[PDB]
Amino acid sequence: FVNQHLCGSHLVEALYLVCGERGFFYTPKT
Amino acid sequence: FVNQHLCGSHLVEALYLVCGERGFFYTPKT
Amino acid sequence: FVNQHLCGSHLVEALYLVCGERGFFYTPKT
Amino acid sequence: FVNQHLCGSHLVEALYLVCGERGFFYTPKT
Amino acid sequence: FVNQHLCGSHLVEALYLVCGERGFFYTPKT
Amino acid sequence: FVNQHLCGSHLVEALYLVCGERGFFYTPKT
Amino acid sequence: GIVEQCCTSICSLYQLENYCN
Amino acid sequence: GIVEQCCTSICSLYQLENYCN
Amino acid sequence: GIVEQCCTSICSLYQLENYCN
Amino acid sequence: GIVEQCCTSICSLYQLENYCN
Amino acid sequence: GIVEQCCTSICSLYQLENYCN
Amino acid sequence: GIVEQCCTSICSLYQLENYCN
Ligand code: NI
Ligand code: NI
Repeated sequence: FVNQHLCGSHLVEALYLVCGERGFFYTPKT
Repeated sequence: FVNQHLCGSHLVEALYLVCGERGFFYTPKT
Repeated sequence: FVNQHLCGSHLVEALYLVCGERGFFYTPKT
Repeated sequence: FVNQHLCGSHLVEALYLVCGERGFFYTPKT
Repeated sequence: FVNQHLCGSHLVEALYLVCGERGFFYTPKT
Repeated sequence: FVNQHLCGSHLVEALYLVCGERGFFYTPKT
Repeated sequence: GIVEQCCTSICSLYQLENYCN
Repeated sequence: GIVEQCCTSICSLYQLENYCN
Repeated sequence: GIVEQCCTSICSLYQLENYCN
Repeated sequence: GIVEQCCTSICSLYQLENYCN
Repeated sequence: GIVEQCCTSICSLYQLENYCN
Repeated sequence: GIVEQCCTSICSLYQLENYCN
């Protein structure tokens, strides 16, 4: 797999693909 | 106006929209 | 709900979520 | 080559693609 | 964790994710 | 049809719409 | 409407231009 | 869960905030 | 307008709601 | 083909690499 | 190539059509 | 964190896997 440059909604997309189903936590810096 | 169906990647896009920098969890097994 | 930084297709996505079904007008500056 | 089905957020992405800066209306109740 | 269904634009997003700069082919008639 | 400014996943989206079904080759520079 | 033309049935990118501004 | 509330059934943008952090 | 504001600045879902039919 | 492997059935991210360049 | 042109410059759907199978 | 790294730098699908449930 290749490395990724991912901003905004595009990261959440990637998380969804990588995880499905297991689900994931989206946790940006405050 | 009745609400809409949100599944899969479309559901997590909508979570990103609503939650943004707060972050979120997507846990379909729950 | 959080504030949004939205460019290109990402704005139309947001409009679609917010509106459904009611529909919306996408009206960029000329 | 026969045409494709476009629904929901995918339909409005395609409208954005085709129309761009002209803008568009998405009115499913019509 | 069982795998997920990827169709249409969602399938080609996932191909882009996995392949990136290597590039890819999407050939549904095959 | 209007001209397009398209980066990342957004180009693959556009390719998918334009082509369906015929499929396409995504072929970035190395 | 567009949903019937493009979602229930199928439509071309040319049909989609019917809903430009 | 969210899939049942928002995918199988329908949910509002307000319901979606139930799954913020 | 709205399109430019969301992209160059920031906008709320409440502002976007003004563009619904 | 990919549609049968990944859409009709299910496939892993590893299977998807079968269609890289 | 096409990928770089659409991103750094602009491109038409007609240019994209050359990449269809 | 991960969100910032993928956007300002680069990240792998293997790093993303750490955020799965
Ligand atoms: Ni979809
Ligand atoms: Ni983008």
